[PDB]
Amino acid sequence: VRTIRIYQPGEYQPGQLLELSPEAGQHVGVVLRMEQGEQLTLFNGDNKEFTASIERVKKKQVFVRIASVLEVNRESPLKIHLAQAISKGERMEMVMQKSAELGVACITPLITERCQVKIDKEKMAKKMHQWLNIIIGACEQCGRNQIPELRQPVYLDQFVREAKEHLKLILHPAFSKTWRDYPVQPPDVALIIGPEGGFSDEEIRLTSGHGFLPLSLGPRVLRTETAAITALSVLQAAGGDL
Amino acid sequence: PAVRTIRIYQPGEYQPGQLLELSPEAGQHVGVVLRMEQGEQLTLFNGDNKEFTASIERVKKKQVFVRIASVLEVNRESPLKIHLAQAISKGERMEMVMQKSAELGVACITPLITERCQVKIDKEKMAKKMHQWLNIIIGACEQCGRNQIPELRQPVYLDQFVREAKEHLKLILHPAFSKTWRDYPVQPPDVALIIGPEGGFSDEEIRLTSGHGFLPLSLGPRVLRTETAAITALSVLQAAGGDL
Repeated sequence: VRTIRIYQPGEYQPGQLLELSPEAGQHVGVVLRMEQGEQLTLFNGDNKEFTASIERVKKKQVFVRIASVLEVNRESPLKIHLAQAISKGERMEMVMQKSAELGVACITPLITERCQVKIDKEKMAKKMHQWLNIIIGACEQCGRNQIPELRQPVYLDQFVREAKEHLKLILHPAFSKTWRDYPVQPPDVALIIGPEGGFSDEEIRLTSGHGFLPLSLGPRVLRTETAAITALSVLQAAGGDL
Repeated sequence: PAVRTIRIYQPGEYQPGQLLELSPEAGQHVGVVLRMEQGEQLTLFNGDNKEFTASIERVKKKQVFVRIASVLEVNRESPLKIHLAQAISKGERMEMVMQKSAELGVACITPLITERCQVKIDKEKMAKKMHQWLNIIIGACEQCGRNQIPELRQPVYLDQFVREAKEHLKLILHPAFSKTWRDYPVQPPDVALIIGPEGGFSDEEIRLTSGHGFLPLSLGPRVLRTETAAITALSVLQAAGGDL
């Protein structure tokens, strides 16, 4: 039967009593209605799985005893840094969930010329929190024991100037280049996915001038969220662990 | 800056200069949902890889009359014909699979009933789901540029599906003795792909699938949601043997 996986950051060790975070204790004690003696698999984000037993439960307050730890790595050797354009109507929540399932290593929300997002500092902080919770849930579900880094949103110019990945790709139709044209292999790859409206000529000159090379994915127009799934699948199959 | 032309599926054969009253469903979509006005352009397509450049000549309530200006043969189908058999699931996961598999160029889709599916659908509810799923596929072809509609097959149980499958390559997403895409001849003409429910397949089902030549495929060490698995598998298969 399926074990219960719970993300719980910290430096706890076998033998210790641990009080779960309010988020973990809400999940375990309130949502799942778990009781004394039941087993959990905690992971702290460092590719470790901790087997733990529930010692005491009071609503969201859950204390557990750490029994043992095992190194368990389900990360791809190809570390993909996805820069995903934020635009109104495009399903960023799906990208966050599925990119985590597909092993993405780092996610940067991206603001480009043709994105339609209206900037609000308070709205963005709430979205960033919701997206991080979605990523965490996806890691609980899919078995990843490291959480992808979710970086603060940046504009395209900052992203391309600062990218240090060894291969740098952008979903774009120029020259009809495919996976056959690239050596996709570890250590890493940066991937820019733009909004439905694409990139301006000036943005294309900027990305090309910083070493981003275009990647097409077939003759059919993919929704922004489908493009993320498809691009990560293709990259992981080509040079990662699919 | 350029706006992409709205695409609308209308069956039939048409000639330049003809006036077409859109079907009531398409007239509702164009006149009411999209609020399009006289003079605006549309690209109709007929499911047989023809695109009809048209303009709105008259909008009378929800009746939309369009003038066909020109016809162009345009095919955006993959040379690898994938037949996806997707196990039925709770919630609205199937609606997502219908939309995205169409975008990924799937040739044929069969809703699959297997032993470990979480759900049961009565016959009248299944008829409604099949109508809704066809409309999602048509909408996805309008969005993605396919001018041919994937075949949506009637739901069947796993034993019927494996008995009838005649595709040259037959794959099932299952971990036991799995191999990756690199170990299979993913190439035209066609491939049958079984995606089961989250709970997997019984030993007897695997005896049935393997006895009919379905070979086990893996897609990495992380457990994918069923809807993610469908779209990941289609992407990998289209890249390996199709037009990605």
